[PDB]
Amino acid sequence: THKMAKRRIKITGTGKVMAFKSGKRHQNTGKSGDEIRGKGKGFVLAKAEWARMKLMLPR
Amino acid sequence: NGRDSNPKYLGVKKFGGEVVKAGNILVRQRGTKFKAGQGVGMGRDHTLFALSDGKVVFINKGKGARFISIEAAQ
Amino acid sequence: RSRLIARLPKRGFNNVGTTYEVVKLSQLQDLEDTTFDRDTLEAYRLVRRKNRPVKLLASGEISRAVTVHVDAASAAAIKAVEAAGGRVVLPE
Amino acid sequence: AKDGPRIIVKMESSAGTGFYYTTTKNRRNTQAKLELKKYDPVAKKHVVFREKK
RNA sequence: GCGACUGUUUACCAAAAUCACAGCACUCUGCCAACACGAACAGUGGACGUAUAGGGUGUGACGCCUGCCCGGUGCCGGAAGGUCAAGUGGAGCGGUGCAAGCUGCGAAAUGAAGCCCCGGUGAACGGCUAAGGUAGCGAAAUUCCUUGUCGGGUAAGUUCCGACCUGCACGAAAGGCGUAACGAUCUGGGCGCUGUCUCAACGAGGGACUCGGUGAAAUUGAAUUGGCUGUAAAGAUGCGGCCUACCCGUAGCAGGACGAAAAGACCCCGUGGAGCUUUACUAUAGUCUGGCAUUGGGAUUCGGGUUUCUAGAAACUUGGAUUUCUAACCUGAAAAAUCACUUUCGGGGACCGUGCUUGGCGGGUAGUUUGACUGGGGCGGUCGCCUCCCAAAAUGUAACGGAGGCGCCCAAAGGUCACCUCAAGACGGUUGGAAAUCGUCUGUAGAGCGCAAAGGUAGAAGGUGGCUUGACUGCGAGACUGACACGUCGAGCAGGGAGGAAACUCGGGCUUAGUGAACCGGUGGUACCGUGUGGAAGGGCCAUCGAUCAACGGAUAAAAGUUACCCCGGGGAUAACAGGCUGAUCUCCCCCGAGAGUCCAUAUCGGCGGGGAGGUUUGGCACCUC
RNA sequence: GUAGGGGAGCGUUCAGUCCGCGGAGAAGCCAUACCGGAAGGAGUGGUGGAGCCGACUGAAGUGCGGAUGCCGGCAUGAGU
RNA sequence: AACCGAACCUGGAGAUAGCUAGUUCUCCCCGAAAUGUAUUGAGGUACAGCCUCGGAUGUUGACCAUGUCCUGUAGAGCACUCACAAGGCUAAAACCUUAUGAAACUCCGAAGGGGCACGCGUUUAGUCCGGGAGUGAGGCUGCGAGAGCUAACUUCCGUAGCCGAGAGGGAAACAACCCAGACCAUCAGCUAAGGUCCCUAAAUGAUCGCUCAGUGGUUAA
RNA sequence: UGUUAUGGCGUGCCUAUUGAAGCAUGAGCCGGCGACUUAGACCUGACGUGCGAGCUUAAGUUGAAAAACGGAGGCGGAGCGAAAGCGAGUCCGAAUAGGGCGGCAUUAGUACGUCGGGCUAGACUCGAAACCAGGUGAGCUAAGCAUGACCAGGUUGAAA
RNA sequence: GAAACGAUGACUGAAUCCGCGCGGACCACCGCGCAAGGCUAAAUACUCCCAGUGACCGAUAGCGCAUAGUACCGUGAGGG
RNA sequence: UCAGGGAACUGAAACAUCUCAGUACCUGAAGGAGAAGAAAGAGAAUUCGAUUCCGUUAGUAGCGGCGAGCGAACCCGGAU
Ligand SMILES: [Mg+2]
Ligand SMILES: [Mg+2]
Ligand SMILES: [Mg+2]
Ligand SMILES: [Mg+2]
Ligand SMILES: [Mg+2]
Ligand SMILES: [Mg+2]
Ligand SMILES: [Mg+2]
Ligand SMILES: [Mg+2]
Ligand SMILES: [Mg+2]
Ligand SMILES: [Mg+2]
Ligand SMILES: [Mg+2]
Ligand SMILES: [Mg+2]
Ligand SMILES: [Mg+2]
Ligand SMILES: [Mg+2]
Ligand SMILES: [Mg+2]
Ligand SMILES: [Mg+2]
Ligand SMILES: [Mg+2]
Ligand SMILES: [Mg+2]
Ligand SMILES: [Mg+2]
Ligand SMILES: [Mg+2]
Ligand SMILES: [Mg+2]
Ligand SMILES: [Mg+2]
Repeated sequence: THKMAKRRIKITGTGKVMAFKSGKRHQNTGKSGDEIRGKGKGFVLAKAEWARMKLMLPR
Repeated sequence: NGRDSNPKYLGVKKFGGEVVKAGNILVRQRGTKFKAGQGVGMGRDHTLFALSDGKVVFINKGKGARFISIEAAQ
Repeated sequence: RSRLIARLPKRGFNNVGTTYEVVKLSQLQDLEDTTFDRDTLEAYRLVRRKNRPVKLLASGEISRAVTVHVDAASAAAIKAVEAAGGRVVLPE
Repeated sequence: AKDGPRIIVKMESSAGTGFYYTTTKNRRNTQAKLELKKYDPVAKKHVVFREKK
């Protein structure tokens, strides 16, 4: 469904799923330094199986 | 009263004579119960972890002081 | 709604512009004739898709004489077309 | 991390010519006038930062 | 007792102490009236009425009367100022193009009702901190304690009448206190008379019964359908053991078949419903208000402008207030009733209405919101985070289980470097004589660590000065932990740093609490997108800002109540009745013997304690039955 | 062995193809002591008065005891 | 217009229904769940856990032994903390002798438990990827606790086992208890728990005693 | 085979459940009706067929006891990123740390069919109280209006 | 929303050929285009009716009707 | 078929914007069909050339409590 497109459910070559890290996006910061670049790359696929069902056609 | 308290964790994560890898977290402790021997580093929360690969060795002093070290495997 | 789809922190920016048709060197060299491709033969050469311009990149590495007319190509692809001799044309 | 009218504050940052944000909570309690420290900007880094704004 | 009264009402459980009522009061309305029906500047009702009229409101014959409190709310009246919408006005900022120019945004001043503000009004909502009960009444249709206390009546009077007053919570037009008469009203009492009764009897008729004619119903898993005691989902004909009992009917009885009837109406559950309510949310009829339109003229005041003879004036004048006119428009009269007409006109008149927009008011209407946990629900309490106990020598682990803490602080309590070592007692010392400051003696710490507690700490994390911004940017080998998303620890590589002579150490603080996903926006930086192209608007990326979203994985940007008029979907998942298990409390028995019994514990009596029984008490529990 | 997953199959209607049967009697209906691991299927007998098995493949309005389920018929209460 | 806190008829409309009922032909092979976390969440949804099918891997599973480490319970103990029993001593306290209590005390401290390696030895499942799920209300007993009254066919966890979804024998009857897991046939044999006087199968058995109460076959001070 | 006498054994079915012979639900009896579908060039899997580094067509056109034609388009064929862009590399950053990925030691597709699921529609069948639109009703009852009709007999005895 | 353009209810109401609208705030350039006048077969939708067909029904099916909007219910709309 | 007027249940697991949907309903006009039509256009090639219709682009570009959900057009292939 049209939300997950520009937001990352993103699919890879292996048909795996990219979300990364939410730790603090915009409001509520001012704590440490590696939490901030702690904005990440990483995901589990347990909830990928039903994830990309939303992104299915325009992956 | 109704304050359900907390989960915490602790425990000793890698036991004696276990082959660990460089970066393995060895013990989760509160203060320093187990003290860092040769091969072993200690973080903020007083966690003990491994700087190299090898057999894990426990050192006991009569309690009151303890140690964890790493004997190389190779 | 709220099961780990929202609560997930992305924006990015959507564009998805010009997309080139991939033509492997590995295809062009090795087999066939070096038929002097241009944009003509691509129809029958099993590179026929269209809708988009055509682009050449290096994949398989082999020496041959070849001359290819595409819309654009990569650096090492240029290098590999010239190293075994040849040319790659581009419009202005 | 909660914020309001109260003492201390969450303080903002800038430098001579360098454009950068440290964002360290200052404290108006004992002493706040100069928020000045040494912080390292976009390129040359290695310079003085005025967190007084 | 209640209402005064005839009356009126719940077609089908309520006729009344309800409604009405004559009488009284507040207030509204000057007449195309207020007001009401209405797509409507049509029409109509008010009313072919017009202020001893017309609407609304509350009390309720008559009699005596009706008190204190304008703080809050409403309502009227006020006016110095405070705040406020479009709008007239337009300093400035910006894009674009060579430029004239075209264009994004935009304040000061000026701008209406209203609102804060002053005052007043209670037969306005009201109340007995704005004041606190005038008369009258008071164990009342009001009184909890309560069968109040005396009295009356009765052989005996929890009711009744009378007094008193301590009025749990009477009281003056949501009227107070009385009142002759009235009442299928209501309460107590007498007389009379009686089958109401002691206590039933006899008689009649019409059904019940029998015979001939016609001949249904609700119910129905199938039945070949006993008693006791026990067991079973906890109340057995259908299980067990024991007793009983030949087959089939008729008239009768209602104990059982948890007998029939109605998917319980009580209760709880449903992110069910509907009626109502209001200072819940939101809109809106309606209504008020500024500007614009129909919509015009002249005198007169005031800001200004362009034209021109010596700071004056003439003036095409443009706007604002008053005044006034009249051809728009409204509206009445005259032979022609609604109209159209000519008129003398009459009056109103640029208002009013009406149209577009502006701000206010707006339960009159309208759509909805009104968490969960919960030994039923409610009320109380509890919702996230940290610590110990529970926790059964790994991790882990519930309860409306046992105790306490967090939502910060620290520009130094941090990085590094260097030195220092605490609590307490004994002895002896001048502001002392429990405790000061100084002194020697012991002193694995019996101290300390910003805060809770546990762990940790004597080779320091404790106490101190030196220099300082590692409270850095770019990253992360490998692991702890979680369903997920979060969370935690970390060697080492680089750019660059800080302390040390040095090995080296530092990417916040002895650690474990000091927290907020997403979305939408604010600020700085980078220049990726930028719609014919070159820009710019807007977007994107790296920082950052706004959350008692505290019901703390967070429902919308925006939300309180009531139903006994209630409706639907379900629950014996879950209260109230009864049973059931339990036996705390309840009933009862026993053991001991302290003393009372003049003397003698045990004739009787049994403190302080102890051990059982019973299942009649108030309960616990939620097991069958919603 | 309950929800749940997997495998083999039985039956009914229509359809194409194949084999066919029927007035010396079709389908249906009725009785039955046989066959088959079950869904089931034969044999003979009795009714019936027009049509119909079997094999192979295909397509389903395809299999009932319950739903206070729907229509219909007929019981109980009762010669009350 | 015989049922008005919003009439009746048609229509939107097969409104919606986290709720209740119902869900039909056969044999075969497996086989659960009522736990954890989040929830305007609590009788409901998502993810995990547990089931099945298929592919791959192919002993990595399983028990049990050896070796190695981690632990602070049972117990016990008083050395700290809180409590407390008689005495000595001396301006209450400290202190000595004697003596105890502890979930939130600990100088100590098992049995057991968990990780790892290994197979000295027996076994025979595990893991990964992919398709379809259902269950997310549990019940009883023994053991270890909290609540409660050291009450309850209570309630809330931990732990085994059974019922759940388990027939068969036993305990009269009797989900859980004892014994034992039903592929099919038989008028064949051995046993378990339980039993062996008659109602029912099987010693009115053997030896040495005890009890005279029907104790047996209603509890105590 | 039918019936029977005696013996032994023996707690209807269904649902709902921790637990049912249940004094819990349902149902008088027999017949017939009666509930997990259908649709889309959707998505994802299992099996099967055809071609296969390629595989298919859609609308339509032409024949139509018949099917052929139709390459518009779709899927493979390259990944990485916020994108510009770049490319067996791409990203973040001032080059070396990593995410994604190609190489793999090697993993081919596409079209059609049946089936296992998913999504959108009633979506297994039956069942609401309610909500909205347009109409029908005052021949019942609540009132108004216009116009008619009706109240044996007796008692009481006001103003003037 | 940065909201262009079409469309109007109210108030305003410019040019016309070196002119005029557009190209998604806006400007220049560049490019398409001539509003404020009308008409206009065919490809398209539907089935009261007629025809032909069917892995459509065959008497609880198929429309409700093997003809009936009849009987029948309702004041009626309506149902049947 | 065009037009004047214009619902709610429902969905968002509550509910206001949204969704239902310009759906249902009412109304007006008309024919066998209607509507629509002869670029102040689409659009980025200095391409195209009235309208409608089908396939397709394409669940794309986009709109959205950026929630539920909503969803084009140009090119291109055909009918005409
Ligand atoms: Mg009266
Ligand atoms: Mg009545
Ligand atoms: Mg009555
Ligand atoms: Mg009787
Ligand atoms: Mg009954
Ligand atoms: Mg019910
Ligand atoms: Mg009732
Ligand atoms: Mg480091
Ligand atoms: Mg949102
Ligand atoms: Mg919100
Ligand atoms: Mg009442
Ligand atoms: Mg009870
Ligand atoms: Mg059934
Ligand atoms: Mg009888
Ligand atoms: Mg009789
Ligand atoms: Mg009625
Ligand atoms: Mg329905
Ligand atoms: Mg399946
Ligand atoms: Mg229990
Ligand atoms: Mg069950
Ligand atoms: Mg609604
Ligand atoms: Mg909803």
